[PDB]
Amino acid sequence: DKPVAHVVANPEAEGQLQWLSRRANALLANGVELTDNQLIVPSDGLYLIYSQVLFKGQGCPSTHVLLTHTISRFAVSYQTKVNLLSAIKSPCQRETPEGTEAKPWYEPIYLGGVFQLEKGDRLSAEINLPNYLDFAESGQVYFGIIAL
Repeated sequence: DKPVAHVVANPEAEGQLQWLSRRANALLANGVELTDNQLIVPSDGLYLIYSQVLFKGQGCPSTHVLLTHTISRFAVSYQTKVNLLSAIKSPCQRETPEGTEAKPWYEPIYLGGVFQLEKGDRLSAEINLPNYLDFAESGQVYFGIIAL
């Protein structure tokens, strides 16, 4: 029936965001393809597209870190890549004051919305700092689409 996918990050693929369809509560059906880490839609139509990432770090260093998460559309007809959904997070305000012990921080980001796509359009869900991802628990990093 509906083109659909819900793929999850490979917890073994450290330092990258490699999507898997091949897990206990993942899905990829009805014409959606996972090719070169992108979700490929099988037909023109409206799609709900969504993704979550979770970042974890230890303490706050001198360089101010900004975490980004973006879902982008490579429109096959126009050979162009456009951002559909995006967000930014700052885990730290100032450096961990020296002498004080660094505590782990956690930052989730969720993105989701409805978009008109064309057959063969390629969707990517990417982050700027993949090593910062946390895969320690299932359900924390995912990427999905639903044809409406």
